[PDB]
Amino acid sequence: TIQIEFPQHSSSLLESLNRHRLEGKFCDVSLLVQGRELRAHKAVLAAASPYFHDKLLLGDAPRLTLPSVIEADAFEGLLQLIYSGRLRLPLDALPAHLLVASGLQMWQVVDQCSEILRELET
Amino acid sequence: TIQIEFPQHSSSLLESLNRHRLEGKFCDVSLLVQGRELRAHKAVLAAASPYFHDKLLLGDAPRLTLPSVIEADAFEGLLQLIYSGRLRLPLDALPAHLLVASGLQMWQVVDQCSEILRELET
Amino acid sequence: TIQIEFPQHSSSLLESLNRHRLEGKFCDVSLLVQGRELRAHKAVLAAASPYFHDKLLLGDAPRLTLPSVIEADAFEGLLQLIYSGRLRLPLDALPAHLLVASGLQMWQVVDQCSEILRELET
Amino acid sequence: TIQIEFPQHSSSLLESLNRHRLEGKFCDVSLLVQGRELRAHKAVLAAASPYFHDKLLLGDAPRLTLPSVIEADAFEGLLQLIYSGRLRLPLDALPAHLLVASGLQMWQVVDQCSEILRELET
Amino acid sequence: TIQIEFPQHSSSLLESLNRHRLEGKFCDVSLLVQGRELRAHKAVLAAASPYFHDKLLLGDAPRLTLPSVIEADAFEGLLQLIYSGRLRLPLDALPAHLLVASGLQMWQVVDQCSEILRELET
Amino acid sequence: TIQIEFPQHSSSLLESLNRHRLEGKFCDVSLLVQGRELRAHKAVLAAASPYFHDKLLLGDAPRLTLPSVIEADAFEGLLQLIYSGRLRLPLDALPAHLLVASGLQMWQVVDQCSEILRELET
Amino acid sequence: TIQIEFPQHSSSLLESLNRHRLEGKFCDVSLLVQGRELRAHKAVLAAASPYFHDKLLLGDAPRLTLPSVIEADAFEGLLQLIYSGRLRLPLDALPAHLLVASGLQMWQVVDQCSEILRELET
Amino acid sequence: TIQIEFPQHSSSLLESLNRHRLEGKFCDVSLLVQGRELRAHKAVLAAASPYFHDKLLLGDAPRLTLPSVIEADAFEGLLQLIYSGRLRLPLDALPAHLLVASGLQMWQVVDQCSEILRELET
Amino acid sequence: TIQIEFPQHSSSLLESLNRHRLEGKFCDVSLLVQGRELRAHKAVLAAASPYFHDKLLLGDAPRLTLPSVIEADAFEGLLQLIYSGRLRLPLDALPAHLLVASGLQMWQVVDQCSEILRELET
Amino acid sequence: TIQIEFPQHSSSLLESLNRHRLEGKFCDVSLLVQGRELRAHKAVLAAASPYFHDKLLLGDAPRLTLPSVIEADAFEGLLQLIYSGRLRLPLDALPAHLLVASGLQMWQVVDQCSEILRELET
Amino acid sequence: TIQIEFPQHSSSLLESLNRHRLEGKFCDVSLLVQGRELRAHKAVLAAASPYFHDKLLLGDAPRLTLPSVIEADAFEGLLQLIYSGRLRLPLDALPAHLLVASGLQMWQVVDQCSEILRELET
Amino acid sequence: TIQIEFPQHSSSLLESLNRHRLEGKFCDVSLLVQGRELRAHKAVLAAASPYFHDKLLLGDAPRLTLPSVIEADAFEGLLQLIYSGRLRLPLDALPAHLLVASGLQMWQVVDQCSEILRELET
Amino acid sequence: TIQIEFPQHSSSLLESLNRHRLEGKFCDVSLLVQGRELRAHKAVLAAASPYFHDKLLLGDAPRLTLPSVIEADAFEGLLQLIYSGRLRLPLDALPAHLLVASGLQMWQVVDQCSEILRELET
Amino acid sequence: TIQIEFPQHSSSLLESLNRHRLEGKFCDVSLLVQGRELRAHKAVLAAASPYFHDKLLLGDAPRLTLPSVIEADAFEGLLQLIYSGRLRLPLDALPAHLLVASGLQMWQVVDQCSEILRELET
Repeated sequence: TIQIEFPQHSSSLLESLNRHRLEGKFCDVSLLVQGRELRAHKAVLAAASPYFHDKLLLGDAPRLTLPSVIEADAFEGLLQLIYSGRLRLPLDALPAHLLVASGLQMWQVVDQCSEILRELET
Repeated sequence: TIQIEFPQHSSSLLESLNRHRLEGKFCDVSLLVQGRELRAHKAVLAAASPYFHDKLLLGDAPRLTLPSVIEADAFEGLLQLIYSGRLRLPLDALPAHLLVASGLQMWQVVDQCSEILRELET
Repeated sequence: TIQIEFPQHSSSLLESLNRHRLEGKFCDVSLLVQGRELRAHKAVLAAASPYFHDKLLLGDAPRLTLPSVIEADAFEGLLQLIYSGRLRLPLDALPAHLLVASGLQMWQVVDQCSEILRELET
Repeated sequence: TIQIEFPQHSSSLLESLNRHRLEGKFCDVSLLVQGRELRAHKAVLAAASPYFHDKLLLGDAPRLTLPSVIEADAFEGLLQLIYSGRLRLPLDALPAHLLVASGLQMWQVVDQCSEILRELET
Repeated sequence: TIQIEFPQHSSSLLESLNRHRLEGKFCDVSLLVQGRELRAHKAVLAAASPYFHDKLLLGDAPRLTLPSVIEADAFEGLLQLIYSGRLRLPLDALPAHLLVASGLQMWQVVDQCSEILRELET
Repeated sequence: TIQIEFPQHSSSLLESLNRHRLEGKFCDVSLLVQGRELRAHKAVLAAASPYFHDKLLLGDAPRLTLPSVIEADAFEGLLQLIYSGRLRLPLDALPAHLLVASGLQMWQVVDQCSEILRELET
Repeated sequence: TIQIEFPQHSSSLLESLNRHRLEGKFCDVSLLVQGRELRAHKAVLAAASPYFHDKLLLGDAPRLTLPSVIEADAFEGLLQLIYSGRLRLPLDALPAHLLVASGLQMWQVVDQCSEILRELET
Repeated sequence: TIQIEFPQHSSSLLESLNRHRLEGKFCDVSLLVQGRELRAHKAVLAAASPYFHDKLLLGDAPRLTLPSVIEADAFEGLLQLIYSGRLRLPLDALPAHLLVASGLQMWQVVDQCSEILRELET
Repeated sequence: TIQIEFPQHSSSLLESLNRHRLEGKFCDVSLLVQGRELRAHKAVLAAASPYFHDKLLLGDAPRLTLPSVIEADAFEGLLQLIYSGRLRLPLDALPAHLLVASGLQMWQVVDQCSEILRELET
Repeated sequence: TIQIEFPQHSSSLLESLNRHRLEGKFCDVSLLVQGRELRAHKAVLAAASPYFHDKLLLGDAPRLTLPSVIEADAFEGLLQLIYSGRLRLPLDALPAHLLVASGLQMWQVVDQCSEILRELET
Repeated sequence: TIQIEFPQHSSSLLESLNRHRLEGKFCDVSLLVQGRELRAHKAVLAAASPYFHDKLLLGDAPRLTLPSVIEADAFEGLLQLIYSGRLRLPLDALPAHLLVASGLQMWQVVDQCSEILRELET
Repeated sequence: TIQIEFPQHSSSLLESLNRHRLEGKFCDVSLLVQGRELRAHKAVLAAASPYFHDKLLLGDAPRLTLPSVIEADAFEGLLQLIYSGRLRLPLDALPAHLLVASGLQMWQVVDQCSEILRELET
Repeated sequence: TIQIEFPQHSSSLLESLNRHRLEGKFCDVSLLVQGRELRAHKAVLAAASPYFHDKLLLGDAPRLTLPSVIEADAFEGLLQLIYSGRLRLPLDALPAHLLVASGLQMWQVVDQCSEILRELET
Repeated sequence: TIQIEFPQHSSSLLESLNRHRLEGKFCDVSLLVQGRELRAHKAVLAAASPYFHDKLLLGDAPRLTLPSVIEADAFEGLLQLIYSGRLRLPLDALPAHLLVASGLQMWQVVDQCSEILRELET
């Protein structure tokens, strides 16, 4: 019996996924955030975000309008993180991003961001 | 046709429910937060919190263990707010509560807390 | 310390709960009135009616059949009031409803209905 | 600017994806292979296999019947690899799996399998 | 009404066209395989291979560079088969050729080659 | 050594090509016959007709207008024969079709048609 | 400025050419038609017939064997027409000549012959 | 018996021949005149000029160099006349052209040119 | 070895030949020019004129009738030149003589005559 | 009045004649000398030799066989002189050559040769 | 039948004729040779010498002057031979005499003399 | 000193002379005998007969008519004898011939004929 | 005018002449015939025979010796005839006499003698 | 024996004699008569006249001078008679002639003349 592992398979898959998202390829849902329309694929969002998970499980709408409180720019940063595992932002935007991240129930990211804010205050 | 309105009907009912929860009466769910057990009623929590609502809609467990990141004290303050509409806390504790509130999708409360924090910064 | 109040939180919550009851969501008790089955939530009924309160405290049955003397129409009107705060009925049906209200120990409602009946008599 | 990386994020997401495939949640395509019906999600298949990518891009059918030459068992093993990054199989089944893998255009895997077969030959 | 059929019409057309290719006449696409350039006609390749058909439908490039994993000798033998219906190769090269055929989705040929390999093993 | 032959393979490929011509897919030339525009594939026409063969060999025009003397209906019958090997026509139209065939240098068909006309005379 | 025109220059030149033909002078190509060998000049044939034009442009053979279907006598009549502009033939031989004319792509002549046949029919 | 005449057949044919000469198509002889090389077709020249007839009959050279006394410009004018039946030249160049015409033994043209020169003198 | 030269041998021989011609001795050809009969020797004419060489190689006729366009007097002057190397003529007859000279292809004489005409024009 | 002289005209004509001889062109008499047959032109011989002049005037035979006493080599040298004006020979052969010259009545040549013999004697 | 022959008849005739010539009787031609006048009979001279024969056949002059190169003494010796068949001369004069004989074409004697000269050189 | 004699020189000369007479060449006298005109050479006749010598000395007439008594046939026999040395005649004509011979003073011939006649008489 | 004729004058004169001859009177010539000397008168002989006349005009010799063939007796008989006009001879001597008469040119006598011999033969 | 007579022999001989005398041929004597010189032959005169006979036999002089009394004219007439036998004279001259006849002793003539004179006187 054989076991094969490709450590960078996942990273390549995520890069290609993000690329297609940018290319607008195979996107099946449109997200309206403060008037900004962003296309994405439902399965990845549901698998990545428990909020989106339940959202999809309960409602099969091709378009989802997010709460007005959710900032479009912060949402774009978290979407980039979702499709890259990386987040670059200005310091002053950390709270807003953090806030939205909490709304998406991303507790590992919330933990790290809270740790970073605490480190900054100290 | 006659019209009757009870402005304090809702407040009286909420107070009754709150006191019931306090005494442990008819509580049907137990919430574990960092080792702290807090009893509450599933219907009230689902009706008040979309997060709680979908969670219940998806899982009918008498006991729910919250993410370790959720602090017991902030959660207890938010629960008393849920069952009273009022929140009293120290200034320095405003962030933590806010974090938890965002996880529970209380967008009016999140807005108010963010505005207050911004006012404090100024 | 900050204090936040949302005057319409309770009313919106009661509207949502009423819709759920109609939608049959999370309803945990079935009320049989003269052969007619009407679904409702045990917690709401106990909180609203001291009669139901004690009844549930003593008996945890998913189905409750009320005495045959209780008219179905009065019961649905009172249920609409309980889950909406509103009651619309024909004048001649006021006594029956009143009677049922007394059985539910709604003394504010019983008082107001008696006053209205007295006004009609005068 | 801060940079956060979660090496086990992709693995966890893949696990969740596989679990969903198993439980039939959010599956949007049914694949018929030698009379065997297997549910899966179109986006993951397109992102993982260039063959699937093209197939879906050209045809949005909820059901896809693969060529009869594709074995159901080999296809299910490769699907497990797709959703886990691991493949365990009997030695004698390696060619068939390999064959299907070539049809799925998994060239890294094809390279590794050819190397392993060569090692067996030596 | 009359019906005329020419059984060898198709074969004569395929031989003439194959020779034209060998003569480099009317070839409209150039295939780069491991540094080797091979001229061919887009219509015949698209009509014969679904893989090539799809690639053409998606991209009208006069030059197509094939994946490095595709071996030049197997590809030239398979090109000879496509343009002649005949394939002569050494026994030990059968897997590689087979492999390429799978990438080109020649499933009848893949079946026949797998059967031949199986008989050889016995 | 193995030999594989597919008697119905070339015919099927031709059928696919004809279907494409019908639906307008991959057609690269437009033929003007008495004001009627007809789409077709240059390679098929050159391979099938030596007249059209040299015509294309000498002139790479996307549009070719045939002499006005060429009848549209006769040309459509001959094109159907070219892409199907079958011709259905009224008896009285046999001369015109024959005429066009000579211009297209279809000498087998011309032979058969001359034999048939002679048979008709007898 | 002066303008000189010789209306019978062309006719006299054609006469000289035909004279050379009958004497076999300067003929550079030999045409085999049903076993009959006929000498002729390549340039005149190419200039007069598009078929011959292309044939010569493609193949510079001193001898060209025509298809067996082409009748020798009809071909000699058409060659005489080519070299004189006049054609005298028996009525019953008109079809064959016409046929050959179509093969030689003399479309004005084909038109005239079809008109004459129609006139005979009427 | 029928007789068909196409008065402009010859002129169109001559036009085609001249056009081919211009392009260099089917030209079989190269004429060197005072160091200037001009391609042309042997048959047309022999048929048009008795001098060319004789010269060709006596010598089968692909290249013919004319006497140095023959001016190149007059020769191209006479060649265009040969292939068109028309001659345009400056008045003062009329003698030179005439001279060359005599060498080519075109006595009708010589007669007309002498007559025109005489008319100019008068 | 000795070398003897007779510079006037050729001139004396020419004189003798011309005298013989005048006396009609050994004359073997009769030239008809516009009805005028002139006797001469074929060999001298062929050696002097390339046209005569050609004509004799092509035709052994004791009598040759030249084209009517050739004037008898110009021909007699040119014959005198041929048999003497000297030509005296009136100026106005130079073209006609010149014309005839061109027909006889005496290009040195043509050169000289063209030079004299050009000098006269200047 | 003009007079034209060509000093090398005679020499060029005689070279052309001799070349024709060497080429066997236009020779009209055959001379048999000691079994060797040599072709030549009657007019040239008559003009050059008085003996031959008379011979031809009297007998128009295409073949003349001279008495054997005439040496073939001497005759060939004298004929070369006739057609060139030059004679190269060995000293010891001078008498024989002289003899033949006398038979042909070449009195200038005989005189020169006798004078040369006298110089040799001195 | 009788046959009479007179072998010395001819010799008597010859001697008589020679005597006549000597006395100057019946001589009908006078020959001028280098200023020496010698009388002779035309018939004998024509019968004996081809040269003289032709000369007379063409010119009936009572006096013939020979070329100055012909020596008078050699001619008189040769004339004596002509009228006697015998020649006596000095050795050194043999060439000159030979020469004259050749001019008169007395082949037999000319040859005899060449043999004698050859004998002398040997 | 050498002496050359040619025994058949005289006979050859006489035969040639007789032949020349037959062809009528150089005959200078015409003899009229009984109305028959016969051409001959005066010199031969004068040289052979003394009577002829005399007649010539006395009269230089181109024509001589002999006395009628001389028969033409005998004269022809004697003339052939004169020019040949041979005589063929019928026996009975010997006297007549003899008679003429006597008139011509042929005393040797008369002697021979008389001897032959005497032999006949004996 | 008177005319006198004496028929016998001539005969008497001839008698006197003959007598003088017999007497040797006035004889001026001596004739030697076969050794026999006979005197006679030159004038008579010349006047009677033309041959005599001629010979005498040619030679004034007092003695003439005749050819040996002339018989003395025949000569004397003919001489007596000359001087008498009468001839008596033996028959057998008629030829000899005839012979001499012919040599002497006596043609009247020759005619008569030939007639007499012929009469004898008949 | 034969006898031949020629009656006109004498007359022909005498006419020839007379004619020769006129021509002065063979005349050997000159007669001087009164200054007139007349040539004649001695033999004829001696034979005809006895006077002349005597004159000659006695004197052999080439010239004879007659007596002066003899008239020249009469002598010439008598000489004509001697050579003709005829005499024509005027009547009055008859005596003189007679006288001369007497001197010549012509007694027959004298007799005849006397008879004629007597006839005249009578």
